[PDB]
This record gives sequence, C-alpha cells and structure tokens, in this order.
Amino acid sequence: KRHRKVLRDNIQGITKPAIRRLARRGGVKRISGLIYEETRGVLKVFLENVIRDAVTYTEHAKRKTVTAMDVVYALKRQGRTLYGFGG
Amino acid sequence: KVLRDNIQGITKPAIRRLARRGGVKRISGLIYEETRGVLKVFLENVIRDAVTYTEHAKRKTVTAMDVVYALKRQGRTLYGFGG
Amino acid sequence: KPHRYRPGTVALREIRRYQKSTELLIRKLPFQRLVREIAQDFKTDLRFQSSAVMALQEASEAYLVGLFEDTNLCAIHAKRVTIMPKDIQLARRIRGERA
Amino acid sequence: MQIFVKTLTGKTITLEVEPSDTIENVKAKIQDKEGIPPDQQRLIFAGKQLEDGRTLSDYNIQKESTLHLVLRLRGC
Amino acid sequence: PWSEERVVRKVLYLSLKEFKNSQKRQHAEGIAGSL
Amino acid sequence: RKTRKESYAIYVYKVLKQVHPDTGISSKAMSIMNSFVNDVFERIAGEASRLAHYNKRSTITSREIQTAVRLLLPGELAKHAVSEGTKAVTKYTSAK
Amino acid sequence: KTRKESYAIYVYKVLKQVHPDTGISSKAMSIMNSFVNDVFERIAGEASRLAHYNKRSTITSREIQTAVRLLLPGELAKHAVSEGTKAVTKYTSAK
Amino acid sequence: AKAKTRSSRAGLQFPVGRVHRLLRKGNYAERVGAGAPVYLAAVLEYLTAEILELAGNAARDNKKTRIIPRHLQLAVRNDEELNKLLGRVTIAQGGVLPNIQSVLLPKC
Amino acid sequence: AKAKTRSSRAGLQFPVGRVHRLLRKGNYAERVGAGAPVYLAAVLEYLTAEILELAGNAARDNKKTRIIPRHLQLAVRNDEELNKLLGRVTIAQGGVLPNIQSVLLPKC
Repeated sequence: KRHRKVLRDNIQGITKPAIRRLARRGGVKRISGLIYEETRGVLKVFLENVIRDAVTYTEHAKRKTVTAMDVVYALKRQGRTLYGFGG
Repeated sequence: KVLRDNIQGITKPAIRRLARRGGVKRISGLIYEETRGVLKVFLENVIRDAVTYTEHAKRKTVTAMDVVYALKRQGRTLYGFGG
Repeated sequence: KPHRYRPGTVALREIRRYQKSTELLIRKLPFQRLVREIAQDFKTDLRFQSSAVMALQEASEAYLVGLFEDTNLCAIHAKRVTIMPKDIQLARRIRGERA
Repeated sequence: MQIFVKTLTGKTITLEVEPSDTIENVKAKIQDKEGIPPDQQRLIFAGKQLEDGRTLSDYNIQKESTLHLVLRLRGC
Repeated sequence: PWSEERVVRKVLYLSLKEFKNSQKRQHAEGIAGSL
Repeated sequence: RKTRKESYAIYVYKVLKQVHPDTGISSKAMSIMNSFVNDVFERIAGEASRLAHYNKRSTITSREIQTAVRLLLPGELAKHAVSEGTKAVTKYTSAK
Repeated sequence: KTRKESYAIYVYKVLKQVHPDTGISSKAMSIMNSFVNDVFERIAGEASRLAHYNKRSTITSREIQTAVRLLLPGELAKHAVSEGTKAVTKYTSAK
Repeated sequence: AKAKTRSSRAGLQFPVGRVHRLLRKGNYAERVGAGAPVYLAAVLEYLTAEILELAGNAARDNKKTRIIPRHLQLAVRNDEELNKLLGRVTIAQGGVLPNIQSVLLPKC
Repeated sequence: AKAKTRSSRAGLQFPVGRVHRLLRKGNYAERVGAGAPVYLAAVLEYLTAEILELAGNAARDNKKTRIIPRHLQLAVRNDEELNKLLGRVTIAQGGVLPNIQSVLLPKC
C-alpha cells in the first residue's frame, strides 16, 4: 500500500449549509431546495475547465508538481485574472 | 420638413425590422427611445478610438483598417472588410 | 411563551453579518479531496503545493458569489423572492457561458 | 425666477428658483416649504420626468411655467 | 406632439421604485492632480 | 500599378478543388477566408510566444506549438490536428 | 539565494509621500506588486502593435502617449498624459 | 544542384517559406526553430480544409455553384466545436440562423 | 565620474534603468527610444500613488493603523473610473461591498 486511494462522491463534500452561506453573502433571502444539485454541477464544470490547462502547463514543463503560477496563468487565459499569489 | 438631428433618422419601422430578424413578436411603445440612446453610446465607444488611430498616424481620413482595429479592441472582431 | 422570531428575519441578519467578513466559506479538507479527485483523470499520480489549492478555492468562491447575485436580479424580475434552477440557467446563458 | 408647481391634490405652489438650480435643490425647497421629502417626489414638465442632476436652465424652462409633481414612494 | 399625458398614465400604472447613481466623485478628478 | 500586396488566395483555391472539385467561390468569401487564416495564425503564434518566456527558453520549437494548440482548439479538433501535424513532420524529417 | 526582483521598496517610498505614517501589511504588498506587473504589460503589448502597424521599428514616447489614451478611461487619461508630458520635458532639459 | 520547395518535401499546400519569414519578422521570439513552421502550416491546412467542405455541402443544398458568405455563416453556427472556436467573430453579410421561440407559436 | 540616477534626472522614484531593461528583453519591438521608459515610469508612479492614497483614507475611516486587502477592495469598488479599469480582476481576501436590494426589506 503506497498511494492511489481513489475516492468517489466527494462532490457531496459540499454541505448544504455551506452553500447557504455563499448565497447569503450573495444577498438572497428565500431559497428553493433543488439548487443544492444545480450548483454541485456548475461548480464542477468550472473546476474541470481550469484544472485541465493547469495540468497542461506543468506537463509541458515536465514536472510532477502543480505550482501556483500554473493556476495563475490558467485563470488568466480565460479572462479571470487573480491578484495576490505572485503574478 | 428638413430639420432632423440625425439621431431621428432611425425611423421606427427600421427598428421594427431589426427587432423582427431578432425574433421578437410584440413591441411596447417606448423602446423606440431606448434603442436611439443605446446605439448612440455604442457608436462613440468606437468612433473615438478610430479617430485616435488616424491621429497617431498623422493621416486625415478614416481608413477601414482603423475601424477594424478599433473593433478588435472592444472584443468584437469582424471578418471580411480586409484586415 | 418561548420566543420565536418572525419567519425569514434571521436571514436579514445573516446577510448583514456575512457581507462584512472576508474569510473563506468552505472547509478545506473536503475541497482539497475533491480537487485531487478530479485531477486523476488527466494525469494521475500528481502532487500539489499548498497555496495552489488555496488559489483554486479563492477563485471558485468569487465565481459562485458573483453568480448568485445576478441570479437574484433575475428572480426579482419575475416578482418572486425565492430562486429556482430556471433562474440560474437563464443568467448562465445570457452571460454566454453555457451559450 | 418664479415657477408654478401643480400637485395632484389641486395645490399649485410658487418657489424661489434660478435656472441654475438643480431638481434636487428644487425638491429640497419643496421639502422646506411643505415637508414633502425629496426622495418621494417626481417632477414632470415638457413631457419628461425631471432629473435631479440637471438644472432648470438645462430643461429650457421659461418664467411663469406650470410644472407637475407626483408623489412617488421609494422604499417601504 | 409629446405624450406627456400617456407617460403620466404609465407613471400611475407601473409605479415601481427605481435605482440610480448617488455620489459625485469629482475628487478623483481633483485632488488626484494634487496627489 | 505597383507595391504588390499578398494573400493566401492561391492556397485557399488549391486546397479547395482537392475537396469539391466542381465548386466555385466568390470574392468576398475569399477575403473572409483570408482574414480568418490571418487571425488564427496570430493567435497560435502569440500563445507559444509566452509559453517560451515562462520557462525562459529563447527559441520556439515544434514542441511549443504542440501544446499551444491544446490550449486553443476545443476537444476533438485538437486531437485530430495534433495527429495531423505529428504526421506531417515525421515525413519531412526523413524526406529532406 | 537566487535573487528576485520586486517593486516593494518603491511602493513603500511612494506610500510615505501621502500618508507618511501608515503601515502596510504583507499580502497587501504582494497585491500592489502584481498590479503594477500587470498594467506594465497591458500597455507595452499594445504599443508594440501600434508601432508594428505603421511599420516603424522603434518605440518612442509618442505612441506610449497614444497607447495610454486608449486604455485609461476618461479623466485618468487627462491627468496621466499631462504628468508624462511634464515629467519628461524636464528630464530632457537636464540630462 | 537543382532546388525544390519545402512544402513539396512536406507534401503540403501551404507556403512554408512565407510562414517562416512571418515568424521571424513578428518578434514572436528571438530564434525560430526548424520543425515549427512545418507543424504550423499543417494545422492551418487542416482547419481550412475542414471549414471548406462544411460550407460546400450546405452551398450545394441550395442549388449553387460558388460559395457565398451566407453559406459560411450557416456552416459555422451548426458545428458547436467550430461555433465555439469563433464564439465572437461577426461574419459580414452573414444573416442569422433561423429560429423561433415555441411560445410565440399559435396554440396548436 | 560621480554618476546620477536617471530617475533623479527625471525626479521620480521608479527604477527607470530597470524598466528600460525590461523593454529590451521583452521582444516588444526591435529598438527602444530613449524617452519612452521615462514616460512609462511616470505613468506607473502616478497610478499607484492615486490608488494608495485612496486606500489610506479608506482604512483610517475604519480606524486602523495598517492597510489590508479588504481596504483595497473597498477602495477600488467605490471609484468607477478606476472600477472600469479593473473590471475583470479579483482581489483575494476581498469580500464584497455591503449591499442589499430594496425590495427584501420589511415594510418599514
């Protein structure tokens, strides 16, 4: 036993009260109950898109470790620049 | 009847036409104003930079290629007119 | 006898509370697990800096927040006070995201 | 220059105002002479709802003009 | 030729709150130079 | 009659007949294809430009272009085109 | 080892010239670093094209001037251009 | 000794020499490799070929012999991947895909 | 001998030497004028001065000694002419502007 404990169904790691918190910060008052799966998928799509190119870069630089710069570049390419992590 | 600040040149039936090609069915009575202002705004935001390019090039006439560039600026590319 | 507040009034306090603080809103370890989960499929056997994950989070949250706000405006347009998936799916298309 | 502000309740009031006075200032004067809060008022003339940021000279209003004020509540 | 009466009937019917700009930021046009 | 200009029209036309050997093409569409090629060429080039400077190399290589594609073309087209280019090189290597 | 560059010191100096008595946290330094690192490129890249069109080969002030006139919205442009004009015509007088 | 084009040695249709020169005079780097311009021209060729036939079909469907913008527009807005690629381009004289919301249709 | 900083000869604080190095090594053009790095550095300095100044008042109004991100956020988002320039940037540890819609309030 070394590694590769492939986990499944971590998307359920996003508790409902968590999402409640976000929505509150957004400024919404009353909330339906179906959303708790809408966001669970939306967020996943969003993640996938980034992580792909994130990997792609490192791969090109041929390491096995995903630095932060990588993520910064990715988030920039898609027109979502992010300050505060060593641009 | 000649006194016409060109913004009025946008005749209501014209607006109706575009509205159609969009795919709208009914139309309130007011939009014929909103459009007249919105178009205006959009226009300056481009004619300005077009002018700017011409200026920096010391020229005195607005080449198409300028307008093209200015359009690529806002994020609205445009194929066909050269470039 | 026991005091119970008007319905929906707790929230009006929740908002004014949260719209002030700045820290995160999701506990890390599950989030990190989720990321490591998705990462396998592209090139398994990976390895991350810490701050990288922090970043990923930072962006995710800022995204979702901005999304909810516009969802709200949509919901008002139809004279409701709740929200519904049909609302999200509207903005997520007008933006051009799921276009 | 004097203006006439006709209200929905059949009252038409006179103000002290200059063409350079803004509609926010005119509404402030409405407050000071009637107690009607400026956030609740909407003045109408020349087929348009008066904008607070602009002055009377900007709307090209002449003397002896008769303006219309509606009580529009925002908030609450 | 101006439908003031029609727009006032619309003001009576619609009658909803509206949102707009609040503050004047001329200081960004001003003290910025003295900055 | 001087100051020659340039285009891709010739090549557009050539590769056309290789597909629909009976079809014509207007002028406007010709210009459009021209512009389009110009656009894409620049996009891919500018991308690889940064890709180097990040790793602080100094020369653009094929390997550069390879990934740079994977960042622009969505999904399928990428997998096809990379196959294509990979092939087209291999031949040129042996076939000087 | 392996020195890195930054803009920290200059930021701090400028800070002292307005609120001469106010600290600055660490992260809020890294931010203001990245910010400059951004605007720099966002101008220089544009100027590069702007030259390349008219088929020059050198970058001068004049284009930087124009290039600014494009990015910065409105009154900020009005000020910054005056600033540049001034703070150069002095320097050229006294090398 | 006798010469021959590069593209020949590549078995292609796009002018290598022009691509290479273009790379140089564009500042895109300091030094340009060798294989790259080949690889790049290849991709360009592939893409052009793709779009072309996609237009040619639709153009034939409406009984014509020479392609017209109105065709290209129809050609791109109907393959999502191509559509995605040009998500924001505006082709001149391009019209619009025909489409109508259901609700506006009559009851039956 | 007794050299002098180009910044001095300009009377500024930004490392004009450093800048002028960067332009040459950025493949931005073929050859760099002399006056440019000056003009550029001046613009940069002016900008960063403006923003810092605003943030300072921002944090003092909260009665604190130092400057932290939350200030910077609350600083930018309140000045539109800036705000446009930063339409697409995201400041970590940034929170949002305090805001609530008008409808969701109680009747009075």
